[PDB]
Amino acid sequence: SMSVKKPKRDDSKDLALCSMILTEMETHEDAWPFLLPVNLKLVPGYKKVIKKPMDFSTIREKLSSGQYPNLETFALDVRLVFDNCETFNEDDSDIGRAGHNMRKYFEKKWTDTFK
Repeated sequence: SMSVKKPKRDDSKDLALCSMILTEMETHEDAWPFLLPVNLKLVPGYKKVIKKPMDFSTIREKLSSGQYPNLETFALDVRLVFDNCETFNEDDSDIGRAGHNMRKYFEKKWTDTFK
């Protein structure tokens, strides 16, 4: 509250660390469905159904240009990628499986780096 602050958790390396995590996700072999934005002209249903499209390239641009105010808004966009993937893709598809694997991979790096 006013003039009453919890101790300062050091956030000065968060940008660098989110960038390392993102690099690791970019280079994972199962990242291929997620590297670029889904082509809304060429994928029937996607535009109407997926209200907030997100992909790794779009996160990288946002990260590079100061558009994440803190590490939680970064994690929200990463999870949005996988939540979108589960909305549109069957669990038993190559893309569906890719998204489960990547979400697992992310959440471990997230815990190991910050928790």
